[PDB]
Amino acid sequence: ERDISTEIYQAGSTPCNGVEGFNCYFPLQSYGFQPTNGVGYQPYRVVVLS
Amino acid sequence: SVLYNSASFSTFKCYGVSPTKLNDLCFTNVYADSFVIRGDEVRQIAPGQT
Repeated sequence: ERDISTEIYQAGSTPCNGVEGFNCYFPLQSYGFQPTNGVGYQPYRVVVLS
Repeated sequence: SVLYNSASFSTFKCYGVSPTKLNDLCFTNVYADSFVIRGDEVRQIAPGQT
């Protein structure tokens, strides 16, 4: 399954109405990929075959 | 539920578990440590800062 639509997440009370305030956060979050990072933190590229 | 409704705070977050589901989780021997710092020093108060 795959999902594309992005909506501001609401945490418990304080409904947000698409403002991203308290208890409201953007659904996605970026990366910090750099070669200087640790070995585990390095990005790997995955090719699944089904 | 008695942590945010009456009055909000600067930053509320939890590590390794969502703070929303503190009810269902079941701890043991809970400690309580408290102090006062400068608001600028808040960023130093994190697991992985200095």
